[PDB]
Amino acid sequence: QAHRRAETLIFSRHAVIAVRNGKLCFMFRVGDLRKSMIISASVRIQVVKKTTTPEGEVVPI
Amino acid sequence: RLPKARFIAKSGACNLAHKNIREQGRFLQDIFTTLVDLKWRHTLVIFTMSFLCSWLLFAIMWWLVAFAHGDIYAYMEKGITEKSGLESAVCVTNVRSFTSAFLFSIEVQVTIGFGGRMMTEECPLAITVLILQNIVGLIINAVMLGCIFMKTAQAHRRAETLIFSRHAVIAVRNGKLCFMFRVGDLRKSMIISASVRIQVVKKTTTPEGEVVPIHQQDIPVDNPIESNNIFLVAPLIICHVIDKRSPLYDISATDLVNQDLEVIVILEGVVETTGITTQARTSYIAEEIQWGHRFVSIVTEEEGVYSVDYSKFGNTVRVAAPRCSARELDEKPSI
Amino acid sequence: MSLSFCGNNISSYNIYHGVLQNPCFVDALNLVPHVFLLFITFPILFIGWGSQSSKVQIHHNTWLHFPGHNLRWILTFALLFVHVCEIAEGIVSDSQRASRHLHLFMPAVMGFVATTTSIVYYHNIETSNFPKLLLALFLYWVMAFITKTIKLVKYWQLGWGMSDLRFCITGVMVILNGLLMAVEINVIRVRRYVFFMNPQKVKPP
Ligand SMILES: Nc1ncnc2c1ncn2[C@@H]1O[C@H](COP(=O)(O)OP(=O)(O)OP(=O)(O)O)[C@@H](O)[C@H]1O
Ligand SMILES: *[C@@H]1O[C@H](CO)[C@@H](O[C@@H]2O[C@H](CO)[C@@H](O)[C@H](O)[C@H]2NC(C)=O)[C@H](O)[C@H]1NC(C)=O
Ligand SMILES: [K+]
Repeated sequence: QAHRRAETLIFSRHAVIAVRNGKLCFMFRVGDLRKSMIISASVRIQVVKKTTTPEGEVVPI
Repeated sequence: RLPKARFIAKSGACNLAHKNIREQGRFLQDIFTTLVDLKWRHTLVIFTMSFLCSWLLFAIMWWLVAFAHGDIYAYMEKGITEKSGLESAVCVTNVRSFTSAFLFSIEVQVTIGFGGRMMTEECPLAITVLILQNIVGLIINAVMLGCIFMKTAQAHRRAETLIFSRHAVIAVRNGKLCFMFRVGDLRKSMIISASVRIQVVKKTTTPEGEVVPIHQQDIPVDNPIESNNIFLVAPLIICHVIDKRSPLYDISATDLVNQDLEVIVILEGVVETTGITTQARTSYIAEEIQWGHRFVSIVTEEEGVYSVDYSKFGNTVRVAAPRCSARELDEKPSI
Repeated sequence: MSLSFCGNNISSYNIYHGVLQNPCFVDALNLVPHVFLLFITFPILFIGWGSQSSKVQIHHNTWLHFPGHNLRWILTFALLFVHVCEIAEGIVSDSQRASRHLHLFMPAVMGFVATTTSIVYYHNIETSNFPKLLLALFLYWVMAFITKTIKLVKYWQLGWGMSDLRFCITGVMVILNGLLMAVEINVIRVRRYVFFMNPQKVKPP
């Protein structure tokens, strides 16, 4: 268990919103430091919010 | 005088150069990480160097321990056999020379222990250094044994061997253009869950100020189920048609002779014997993109059983093709 | 008959009168630090840092200077010169004596190779970014210094002549080791175990 050192994926401190290709866009920066590549990578972006429902149920997170 | 900078050399190995880096350091835990992975030439030296060092070091320690207690005087100077009777005061029975201390340290650490050099109960420092030497010997032994087993675990994997053809093509399939390379495999075990992805690298400005210097779009590979997988035993031809959505749609027969295109291809998957993920990558600059040339049939059914003839892996033959653009060919029927 | 590090003379190892007031035991004690520094600095330099963190193209000769680097090379060359002089005096004296008496010059040779290894270790550990290891070197000097002192003071108790070649030749080693120790201390602030800024700035080709 010595091959591992630590996480090496780096995000931007701040976001960005702008207009690209005619419409509004949300941005974020991702970079890597480890020399070895990262195969079969994937990303997911989710919105976390307190919601409402017409029937009445409310999901906090 | 240099040619345009290439994103990926023919042997993979993305040749970018990150500078302005917040250099942490080493943490002294890097040394052990390096040591666990060395070419076998060295791990039959660091073994010998470690063992021989530790032996010699503890030998000198025994020499000084015996020397300062006056034993060596009693052995060397006093009567050899008859004139002298041992006072039993000695610290380590019958070690009267340095080489004797060497042949004692070997015994005390490789667990041989012949028994001609016993450990008496007089000198407490001797027992202390015996405990210390034995502990150090065990720690070194366990570390070396674990290193040897680790470097016997990695005897299966050797190197990624997945062979892409030298230069791609662009031809006509089903009344529409295409763009083909040729993947292949060498060793016995097939690939599992193999996947293919094609990215085109370009400098594409935008109508809203942003100018991404080296930006990489993804384009689909031809498949009747829209699945990027592929099951290969004999070399395949992973085509990728061109259409209005595709970026190569504005390519031209003459403009490609001086154009900024970069079609990298990446292929991922595992191997049954190793059970380890892997991938292989390559790139196709405009200079090695032919035109009109199509690939050659390679498989011929012999008398007994099918044969794939690597003799002509990347050979290409010319065939009819129009010199107009993709948008020209798809512009109008008469076009 | 073979090598006798204490002189092949009976009672030359008779330690009955005093524990460390012997001509050869002091020499052996002085020898020990080299036979420790070599065997704690051979493989560490042998198995260099090969792990991948950021990239492979490091700035060639990145930290060309080191804190206090100006003295180091000249001081260690002077140390090599004085070791050469010591080995010379011992070897010239050897032919007059009866037995081999390795105590005359074996420590000198071991110190010669130890000092050369120290220079190599300094250069190979400073040029590359890994000063956290350099602390080990400091220990050596302390050890070595003590042993060297453990020699000189005793000679004064024996009061060897100031005009004698051997005492005068051996005197300067203590001062050289002290200056080297101070040099190693002065770069103690940037990289050490604790309470230091340990600021990181890359240097231009
Ligand atoms: N040159 C660099 N080398 C390595 N990592 C970096 C570098 N620049 C930024 N990072 C990492 O990116 C993250 C956010 O960096 P950011 O873009 O905010 O630069 P910054 O404002 O200098 O960051 P910080 O405020 O943490 O110094 C941080 O966690 C940092 O570790
Ligand atoms: C080495 O062995 C010789 C054998 O002669 C010892 O000779 C000493 O010589 C001095 C000269 O006055 C005298 O004290 C004695 O002849 C011997 N000294 C004694 C018995 O103490 C000599 O002792 C040995 N070397 C040493 C340093 O003691
Ligand atoms: K045993």
